[PDB]
Amino acid sequence: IHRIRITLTSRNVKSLEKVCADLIRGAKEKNLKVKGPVRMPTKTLRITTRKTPCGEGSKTWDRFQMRIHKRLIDLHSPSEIVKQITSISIEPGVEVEVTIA
Amino acid sequence: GHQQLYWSHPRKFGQGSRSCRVCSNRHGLIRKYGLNMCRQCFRQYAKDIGFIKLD
Amino acid sequence: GDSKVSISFENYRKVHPYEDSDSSEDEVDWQDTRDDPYRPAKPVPTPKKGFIGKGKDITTKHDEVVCGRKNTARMENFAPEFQVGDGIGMDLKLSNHVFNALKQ
Amino acid sequence: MPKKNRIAIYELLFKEGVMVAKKDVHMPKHPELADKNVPNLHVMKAMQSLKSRGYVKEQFAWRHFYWYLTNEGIQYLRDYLHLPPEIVPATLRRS
Amino acid sequence: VQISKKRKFVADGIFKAELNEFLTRELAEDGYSGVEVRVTPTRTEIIILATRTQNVLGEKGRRIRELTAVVQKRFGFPEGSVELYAEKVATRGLCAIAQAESLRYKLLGGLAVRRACYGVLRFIMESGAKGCEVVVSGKLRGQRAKSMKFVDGLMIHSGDPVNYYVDTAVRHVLLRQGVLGIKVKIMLPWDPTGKIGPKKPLPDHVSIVEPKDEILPTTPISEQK
RNA sequence: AGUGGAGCCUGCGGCUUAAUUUGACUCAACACGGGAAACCUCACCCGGCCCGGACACGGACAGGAUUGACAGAUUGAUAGCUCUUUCUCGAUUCCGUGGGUGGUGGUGCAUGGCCGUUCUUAGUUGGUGGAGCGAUUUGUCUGGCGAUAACGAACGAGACUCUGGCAUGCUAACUAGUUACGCGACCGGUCGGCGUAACUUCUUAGAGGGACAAGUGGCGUUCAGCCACCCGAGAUUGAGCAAUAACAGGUCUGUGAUGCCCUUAGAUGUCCGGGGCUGCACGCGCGCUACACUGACUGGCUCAGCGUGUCCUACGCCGGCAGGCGCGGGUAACCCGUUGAACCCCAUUCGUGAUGGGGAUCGGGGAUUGCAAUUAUUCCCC
Ligand SMILES: [Zn+2]
Repeated sequence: IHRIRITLTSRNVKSLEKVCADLIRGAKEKNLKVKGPVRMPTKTLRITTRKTPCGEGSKTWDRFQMRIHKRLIDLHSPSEIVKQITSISIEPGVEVEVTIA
Repeated sequence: GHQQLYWSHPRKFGQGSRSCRVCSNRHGLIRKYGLNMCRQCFRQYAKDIGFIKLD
Repeated sequence: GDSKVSISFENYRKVHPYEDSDSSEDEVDWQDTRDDPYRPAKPVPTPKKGFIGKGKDITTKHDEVVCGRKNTARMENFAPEFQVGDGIGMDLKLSNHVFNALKQ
Repeated sequence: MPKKNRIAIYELLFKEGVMVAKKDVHMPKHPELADKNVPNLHVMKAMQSLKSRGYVKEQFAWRHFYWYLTNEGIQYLRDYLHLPPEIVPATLRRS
Repeated sequence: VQISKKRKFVADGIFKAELNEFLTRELAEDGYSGVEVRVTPTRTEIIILATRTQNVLGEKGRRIRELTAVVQKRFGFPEGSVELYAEKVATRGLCAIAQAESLRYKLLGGLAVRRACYGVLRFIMESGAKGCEVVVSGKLRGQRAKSMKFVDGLMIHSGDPVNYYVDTAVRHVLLRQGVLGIKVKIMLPWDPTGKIGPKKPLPDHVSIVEPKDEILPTTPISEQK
């Protein structure tokens, strides 16, 4: 059982990178060969609205920006350890996508 | 009218088949990233969704 | 008190294992209850004889405490440019000469 | 409007007490009323007639009517469908 | 088959918005504070933050069951995937979104605007806040629309700090003559460990430790230990 | 460097029109109302259809209250819209009375919210001390060191948050590569051509460092500062948020935010059909392309970044061209995409003239988009 991929993704790194170390730490305690957490580039969602509801003023614009930080962490193990590591370190606002082989 | 003529016209494209998902209005709609909100309604819920004004 | 730069007494603190000891976490809650002082009075009709009660504890129509409190409560319904403050939280007994000057 | 639709409304209201909408005269068939062919317009007007009569509680939220069962409105559908009182809705089943 | 993460995190934020709007619409006369969605693939657990948990539950838990059926039916996710839990807010005073609704309840209750506003102001000043403002504007006295303001404590108006210190809450009270807007901005404290405010210090406020007054040397002493 | 001068695109008025809806009129309206409107949008004009009158009362109603409908007349309409023709339907109603809804209907000079402006200003408020009975004053400071009954705060300004610049140090990388060694190809080399071992320099993104008037020397009531030089990546970029007090600034036309008024069934509610928003004598603007030799025409050589993507596309074939087909990838640093953009560079031709510059104005065919391109939607070529 090889090339199991875990995709941690959230909106800000202060909770993403917190649980990123909480998942790579369990594997080292369980003595598993794991790749480092690679940083798939932070995608920036950009929405520029008009500030007025009217069409009136100095034509001043908003700049709304949503950032999504993507991380990939690789482990090479049977898929039964994956659920017992990921299921305990549950954090709000951080979603854990997972593929097996 | 009867069912053949009451909605006889196809509302499948254009701004008449697109309304804000909150205020049902057909002007100033954003459909990038599948928001489907009004430009005045999105500014109310921008923080609640989690858009932050950085620059 | 409010200075931006501050001086810290972190050195002189001896021991503090229990920072959250249950002494200062008293849940102050009086707003939605009936312990709120800022509530309507549900007014009583004025007695025709001009006073309330018998014996020696007769609180009359012209009582200085009640009239002063009513003067402050009447002061609360002034124009918005008029600055009142929080005369209900502390007990005010505002007299008729003072209130009449203000009302004027 | 046909009585078949009006009866077809009143079943799903008794079991859970929740009926939803979208406010579209133009859209022809309501998802929750599967294989019964009741337009959402009839749902709107049948529960609006019950709103003025005090049997449902409205709460409009983002183009979606939310409908409820009043305490007195419990007995109203027990006379229409003649449901005997030993059958309880989902209001008082758990806990 | 799934939609892109760009269109997913957007559509998740629209989900957490409509639920909050609906809960505000229903429970504006309950003491409602907020939503806390915790997404678990077994069941999504939504915590209601309200100050009277008994009335939102209702008698025998009847209200929570009907509204969890509502949130089941509206969003289309399958049954047995929602778990609603009402919970008491830790401090009613510091949560200005809940507190800008209780003032609206008082203005609906027939109170004079100044009496209720000062009551709210003093309760949030006493609750542990470092400063606050309450602004009521509209038809206050006659047809001309004036304004009021109740300022006490300290406040900041510019910079990143504002984002995690004040809690701007704008509500509309619906009176017989018109509408009044209410703007409550409660400056939270620097409560570090505490869940009353954000640990992060204000970007400018600096604290200097007093010197541990060491022993002045008297005689060179060699002590073996 | 421009605009104003030319042609033209789009907003304004004036003018016609059944309508050429409307808001907005110095900066603080005029490519603004996310307003690039064929139907929708859409409110405006003409015509037609429906009730979607909730609810309560009175009357009618089962021996029917009604609904829907073939055929013909009419109709733009396989509009029972009305009549004839009489077929359906089982209280789901109908007529008046009250009274609720529905409005992109009227007041933004009745409101909220949001925004703009004064103002991106440089101010605003408190507390303590002293003078005065008091209004008030000092602070909130005369001077060109020195006086100095004053001292301290808070908001704003800065700080902050995001971004740009530096790290051959750290963290790691088959969804980015690099190095090496083999395989192959063509003349020790070039390969974006092929695979495993080295690594993070490049590419990514996290932490932490880095710059603080830094240093030195001249000029300055030698004061705040100025000039030169050095160390340096930098002696610093660009934003965001923005006080106190105000405008009778803009927005019922963003909302199921909204007080009253109006309309409420030959409807200001829907829906549908055709128009209009774009007309055209004329003035006002934002703007594109130009008036050419630093130019144009025709080849080759060419190097990005921000981003989008179920609609982005790769690839073969048919057609110059737009486009069709046939298959694949991509829900995404994996595929378009090594994003092989344009100005640019190198060769040819034109030579100061309304010229090949510059393309407006018009006639044709041809192809997609979509019920529908006539008031040319757009695109190709004469
Ligand atoms: Zn929007």
